[PDB]
Amino acid sequence: MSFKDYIQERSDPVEQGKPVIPAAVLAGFTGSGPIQLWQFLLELLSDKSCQSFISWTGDGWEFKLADPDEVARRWGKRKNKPKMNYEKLSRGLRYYYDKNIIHKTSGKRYVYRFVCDLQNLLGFTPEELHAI
DNA sequence: ACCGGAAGTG
DNA sequence: CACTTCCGGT
Repeated sequence: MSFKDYIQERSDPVEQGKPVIPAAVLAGFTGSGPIQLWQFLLELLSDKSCQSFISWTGDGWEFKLADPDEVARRWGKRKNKPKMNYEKLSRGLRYYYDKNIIHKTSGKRYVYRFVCDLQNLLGFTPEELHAI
C-alpha cells in the first residue's frame, strides 16, 4: 500500500493551500513517530511556496537546498530547536548515508538525493509528482 | 561545504 | 533510535 493510497483515506487527500505530502501524515504512514528530517524535506519539496529555497532538480529524487539557512530555520521551528543551522541539519543528512535514506550528490553544492525507493513508498513516480 | 567521530538530549 | 551539538580534518 502506497502513500497515494493512504491519503485517499483522508477527507481531503490534498488540502487547498497545504503541501501534497505533510510530514505528520507521512510519519503516521511510516509509523516512525515524531517528524523526521527526511520527511520534513519531502513536505517542503511537495510545497509550491517553498520552491524558492528548496526544490527538485532534473533527474529522479535529487533535490537542492537553494537557501540552506531558510530550510534550517523551518527545521528548527518544526522541531522547537531555536539554534538550528545548516551545519547541524546537514550533519543529520550525513547520518542518512549509511542508512540509505538520502545520499550526497558528489560535486554539487547543497544537492542531495533520496535513495529510499520513493517510487514504491509514495506511489508517485518522479514525473507524476513533479507535475504538481 | 563537506566529512564522520564522539557524546549528549529525549 | 534520531537526531543535536561539537569537533578536527579534507
